[PDB]
Amino acid sequence: LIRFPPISPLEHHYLAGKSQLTYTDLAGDPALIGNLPPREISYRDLFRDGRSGIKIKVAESIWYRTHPDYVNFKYHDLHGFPFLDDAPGTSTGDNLQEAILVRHQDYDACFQSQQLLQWNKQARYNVSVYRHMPTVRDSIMTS
Amino acid sequence: REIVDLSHLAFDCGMLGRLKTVSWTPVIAGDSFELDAVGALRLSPLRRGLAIDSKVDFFTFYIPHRHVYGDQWIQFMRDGVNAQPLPSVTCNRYPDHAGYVGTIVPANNRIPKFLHQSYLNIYNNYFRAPWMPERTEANPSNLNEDDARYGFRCCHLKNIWSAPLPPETKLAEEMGIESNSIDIMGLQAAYAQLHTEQERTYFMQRYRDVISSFGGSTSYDADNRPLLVMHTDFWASGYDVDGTDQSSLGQFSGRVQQTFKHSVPRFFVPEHGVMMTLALIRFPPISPLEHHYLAGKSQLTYTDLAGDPALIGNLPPREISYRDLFRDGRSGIKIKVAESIWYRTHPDYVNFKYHDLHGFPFLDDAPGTSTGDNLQEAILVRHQDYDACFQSQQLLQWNKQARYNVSVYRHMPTVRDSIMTS
Amino acid sequence: LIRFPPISPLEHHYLAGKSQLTYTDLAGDPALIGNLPPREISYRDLFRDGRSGIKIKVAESIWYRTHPDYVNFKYHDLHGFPFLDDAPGTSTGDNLQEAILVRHQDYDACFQSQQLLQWNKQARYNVSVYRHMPTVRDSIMTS
Amino acid sequence: MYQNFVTKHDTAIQTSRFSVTGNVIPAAPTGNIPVINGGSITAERAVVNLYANMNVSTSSDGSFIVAMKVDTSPTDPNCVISAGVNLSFAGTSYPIVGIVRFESASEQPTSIAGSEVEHYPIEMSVGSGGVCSARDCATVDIHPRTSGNNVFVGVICSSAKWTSGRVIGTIATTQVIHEYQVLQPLK
Amino acid sequence: MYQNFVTKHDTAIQTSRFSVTGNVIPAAPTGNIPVINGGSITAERAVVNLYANMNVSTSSDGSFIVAMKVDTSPTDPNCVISAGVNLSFAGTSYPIVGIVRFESASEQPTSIAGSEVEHYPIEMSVGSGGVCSARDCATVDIHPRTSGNNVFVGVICSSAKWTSGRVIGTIATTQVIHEYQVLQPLK
Amino acid sequence: MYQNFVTKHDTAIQTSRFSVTGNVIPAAPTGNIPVINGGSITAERAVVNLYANMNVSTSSDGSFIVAMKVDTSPTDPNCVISAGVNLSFAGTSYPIVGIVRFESASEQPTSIAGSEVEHYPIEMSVGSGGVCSARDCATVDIHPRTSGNNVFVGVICSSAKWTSGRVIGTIATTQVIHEYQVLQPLK
Amino acid sequence: MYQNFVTKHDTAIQTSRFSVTGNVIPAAPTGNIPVINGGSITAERAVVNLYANMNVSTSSDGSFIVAMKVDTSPTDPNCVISAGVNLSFAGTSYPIVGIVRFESASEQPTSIAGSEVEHYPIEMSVGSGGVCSARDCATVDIHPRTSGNNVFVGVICSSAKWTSGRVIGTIATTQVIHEYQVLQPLK
Amino acid sequence: MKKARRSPSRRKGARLWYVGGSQF
Amino acid sequence: MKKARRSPSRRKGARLWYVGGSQF
Amino acid sequence: MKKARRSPSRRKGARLWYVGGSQF
Amino acid sequence: MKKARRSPSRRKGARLWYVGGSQF
Repeated sequence: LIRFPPISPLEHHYLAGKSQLTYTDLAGDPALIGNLPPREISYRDLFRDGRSGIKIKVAESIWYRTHPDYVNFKYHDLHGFPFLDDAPGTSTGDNLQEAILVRHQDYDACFQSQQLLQWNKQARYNVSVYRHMPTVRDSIMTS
Repeated sequence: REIVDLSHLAFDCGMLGRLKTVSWTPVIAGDSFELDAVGALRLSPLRRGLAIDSKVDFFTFYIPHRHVYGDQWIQFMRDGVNAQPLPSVTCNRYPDHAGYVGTIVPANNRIPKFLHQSYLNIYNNYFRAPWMPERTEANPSNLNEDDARYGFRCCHLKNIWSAPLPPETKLAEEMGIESNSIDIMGLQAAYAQLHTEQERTYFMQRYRDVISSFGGSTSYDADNRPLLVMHTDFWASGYDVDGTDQSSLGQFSGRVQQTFKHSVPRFFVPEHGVMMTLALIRFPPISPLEHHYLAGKSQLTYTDLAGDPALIGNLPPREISYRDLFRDGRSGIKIKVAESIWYRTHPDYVNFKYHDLHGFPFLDDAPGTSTGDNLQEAILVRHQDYDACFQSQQLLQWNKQARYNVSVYRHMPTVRDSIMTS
Repeated sequence: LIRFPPISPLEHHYLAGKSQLTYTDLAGDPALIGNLPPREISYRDLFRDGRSGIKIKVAESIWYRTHPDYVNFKYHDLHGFPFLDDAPGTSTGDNLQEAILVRHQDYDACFQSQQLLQWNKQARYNVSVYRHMPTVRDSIMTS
Repeated sequence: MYQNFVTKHDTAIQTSRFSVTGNVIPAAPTGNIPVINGGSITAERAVVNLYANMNVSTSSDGSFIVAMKVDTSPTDPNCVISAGVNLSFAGTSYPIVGIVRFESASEQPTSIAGSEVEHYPIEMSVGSGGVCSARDCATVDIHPRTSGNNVFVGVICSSAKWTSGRVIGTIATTQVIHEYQVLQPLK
Repeated sequence: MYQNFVTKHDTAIQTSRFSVTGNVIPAAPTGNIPVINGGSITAERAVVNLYANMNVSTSSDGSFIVAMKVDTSPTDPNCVISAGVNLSFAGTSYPIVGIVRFESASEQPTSIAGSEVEHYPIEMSVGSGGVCSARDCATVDIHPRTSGNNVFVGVICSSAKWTSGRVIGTIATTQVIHEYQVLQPLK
Repeated sequence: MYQNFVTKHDTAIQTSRFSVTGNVIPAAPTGNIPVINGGSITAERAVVNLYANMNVSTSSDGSFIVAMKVDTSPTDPNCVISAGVNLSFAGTSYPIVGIVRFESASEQPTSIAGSEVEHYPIEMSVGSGGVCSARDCATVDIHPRTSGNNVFVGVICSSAKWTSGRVIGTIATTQVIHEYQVLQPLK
Repeated sequence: MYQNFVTKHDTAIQTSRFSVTGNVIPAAPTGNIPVINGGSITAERAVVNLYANMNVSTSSDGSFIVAMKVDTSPTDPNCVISAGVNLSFAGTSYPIVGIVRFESASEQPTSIAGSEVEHYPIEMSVGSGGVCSARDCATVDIHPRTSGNNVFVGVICSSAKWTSGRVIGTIATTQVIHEYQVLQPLK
Repeated sequence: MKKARRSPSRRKGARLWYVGGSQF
Repeated sequence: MKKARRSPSRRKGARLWYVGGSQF
Repeated sequence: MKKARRSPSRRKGARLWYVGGSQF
Repeated sequence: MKKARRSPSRRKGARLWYVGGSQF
């Protein structure tokens, strides 16, 4: 299974996207972070061209537990970079599962030519197996 | 007081003279923030082979949200869960127009004030000439195309023509005198007073520096200056690629590719805020048009040549113009330099021949040649001055990619604790 | 000052050019070599297309004190070699000084293109000079 | 043999198309050249299909233009602009083509004064009395020279002596800021 | 001298051939263009031989098409499509050619509405009144745009004013998904 | 400037020449095309000089062939075959050319049934009413498809409507299995 | 496909333009060829626009020149000079073009004796009776051969038999001492 | 420029992703 | 040819540039 | 990537191919 | 092939060139 970390010139920090920054968002007050319910937000809240129909339930102040990769919007349209140049799920409709599952076409853009699909490999598989197996001589010989 | 892993990658790019944010991280009061960044920096393809290396600077500042939101922040934190939400600032309706603060313009076309204001504060407190107008745009949307996308412009590396004494430097101090006599005691005071004025103009224009003058000190909260946590600098070198076909045989293309580390030692975050890290790529201003000051003087005088100490220490500054330094120098740009300074430093030299060969990052036109008789505009790096030497800015003039390993100790209930009710 | 040793497919050993080889030329008899006067000869006596109008006064049996470089006449017209493909002074007239002084055009032939003239260089000049020089602070400060 | 994957002009794919019909009144450079477009495409990817009638109401000699708007996003000073034309004229007039550049504050210029048009000559494949064909490109500065205008580029078709009649063909043109990826069997 | 092994179009070898005879009734784009094929080859290797009579029963101006079906196996978005034509017409009509793309649920389209045809202009070698020649290619997306159709590609031949008469030549065309190996004396 | 040492066709040197005179009776593909050679050279190096009279006794439209035998020694499946033609016709007929392949158990074929000829279109430099010129090549399988035949290749010249008259020029053609060494001043 | 970024001639950008109108009296080489320029540009970047009347007052056969002054700064012995022309003539005269070099102590030569003109033939794209097109270049020594003169270069247009009438097109020409930088999407 | 090509692991710290069970 | 690409630092000696304060 | 180019030997184990005698 | 590119020095032996004085 070959995959590319989903970097995207369209994703931004959750907090950069919030319109009304509240104490609960910024403060990072523990008392709150441990007793609030999950938060429903949409891809629109994470990518500029994010689909608002894709809703996700994240854990409070999770944006304070991890930072996202960054790609200057300039690479956004240069063919040849394996970045997601379009918010995930942009062409699958308001459907979460379809956004989460990797859409291989999302990468067609950056390859000179898939004469051998997108990836390919060759290897030697050395397998040794002990087992009860009469010799070929025994099989072909009757008596 | 457990670990939060904020490591991450960053692919970026920008224009030469402009200061761009490459990664920012929001922090909380009580946090212990450590950052070790490592990556490589490159420049778009050069027309010819390598000539000179660019100098790269990386900075990392810490800015208390209080510095941005003011009293409004204090209330916020005070009122706690009852606080009126902090306001957002506006950007122009374009994806890239938030680039200076290292982020794509979000769906709603507005970004948190702390990003914008910090960038400003950083610029105004360390990057612009102290005498230049304080940068005061209110919203990212008040910024112009270039600025908003690539960052503000900074000063060229310091040299005789880009580090003149502040334009308003006194060239003479008058002292009134009764019709027939002069108060020698007053004259004495007059000088003293002048001295305070000069010291100020020359190097104490910022409050903090005046207080340092007295042998005192000031917290960074005193004048609301962003705190510089780490400053790195390095040269960007690379290699040449040899042309090998019938016509390209014997040709070369410079590919600059430099690896670099930028590491911030464990830092204690006293209050909520942002840790911004920015970069700045510049080329020393070499020019086939600049000549030694003395080569340009028409009437060489004892005061110019002799280098007589007695004179050099007691004369007033000298007003000269770019015309006196570059052949096509603009005579309308006046600068005030220190006497016999041309005897304290030598300038780089480029045979006039390179003057029109595309592919060299030299200033093939006297600085300020296309900005008019305006000093500030000449001092600030004009990135277009370099468009000439790049095969194609598909990724602007420079660009880089690096891994930012960030580890932050902080009070943070586990995700399990957040999602679990009981 | 950059120069190329004056190699030429047209120059030949002095003795190869003499028509009437005399004892004084060949023998290398010391008694003679130390008491004869200088010898006047012309470029014609050294290069096939040598200019006969350029006369030079050399020291007797000097050709026996040094050997000249050799280039097969074939390179004579291949562009790209910094050899003097024409006897020195061939295009300056019967004038010695003009032949002796290096004529840079003689090399134009072997360069793909003088976008940066014929040679070029770049270097760092580290100069340190001790001297009586009031600090800039002292200059700009009045009192 | 080996397939040649490089070309002087790459016609847009599935997009930026428009069909022009009716009359086309060529004009002299002293006047206002006809920009036979109101539905002027602009990914500077344009394919205009011609099936009109070349009509000589105004001048007997002159020219008309097929234009497309330039994308001014690129920080690069100037980029290449290719065009590919194939026109068969019913009436012998010996067409002639070339790339042009002109600015206008308007989004959909219906015509442009000849004095405001800049020319860029191109390798013209054929120039018989009845058909002109060409597939070439030229270098053009892409940024608006006069603050506030839009930059247009396109091919112009002229004649020393036109002849009323039907004209049919395709005028394709594109500003290169993308090279269409293509299957190369050996990679 | 050194032999040039790269070409813009490589004609199929020993396969995909068909001869077209009889009449050929060109049509205007407003109608349905004639696809003079029922035995439409498709390794997108096609060589059609012409020895027919250009007949102007319908319109006096118009065009006809020689098509071949595209192999849609490749995962590559789009590949190159080259054509090589040589046509001599008895009656001066100033032919004109180009590559085209059109879809159809049918396996052997006998004609295609002009509105459903997409154009791709090409370097036309010659365009005299009586003969048109060209050997070039263009980039074309090869996957069916409308789920369930077959993708066809081919060259179209048009004219501003046709002239009843005999026509003779060869219309070869191929989608590059293989470069024919060839003896290169120095390897 | 730098000299271009690569070419699409290299004419044989000092060998394989023959002059064709007299009449040349072109024929339709439905019949037997004239192979105006009995002294058919074959290092697949051939230079045929024309100074004959194009005579329309049989059909008014048709074609004739200039052929040369292929060397089948090479183990390579197929190699390149280039041709270079220059023909001026007295009577406007709009010639047209191309490479062809056909087999025959005979060593010196005087004619070949049109149905037995395989076509390979080529970039035709010029195709005026009176002169056709071309210098190009094509890929062709060189081994005999039917055990026991000889493989011939050559250029064919056709016309939609010939015109009795004199014809003059040169039909050169070669199978590349050797690239003529040449003086390159910089090596 | 991949975009072809190399060209035989690159037309100047936004500069060195001039429009020529009125009459143009071609002349025989035995006399003084007309240099239809007084506003002779010279970054050896020149774009001359033609919209004049070809008038046969003097000779019925002859030629005229469009010139531009050469920059003699370069220490290089000689550099390349490219031209790009597109001319449609109302009266069939079969134009013909080429690059020329001539010196003159004058800054703005109005004419030049034919005996003082040096010729450099170029690949002529088209040469129909009514239109000549070409885009090519040639190598020319750029330094003044006679101490004290200015060196001019340009394209000359000749004809075996001119025909009074309107002429329209563009005569672009440049001395290569700079290659215009261009956006290449993959760098 | 080894790490710079590969997006970090975020292996330090506690568990962040609860998605119902094991997901590769 | 390492130093030759980078313009010297002029770090030796005293201070030359007074411009009002700190300027990067 | 040394072994990966060459198909294994299957030398381990007993004899598999009886073909009448020795065959190279 | 180091020396082969540079014409020898002829430094061995006595003085050969008298030209009136020092000439570089």
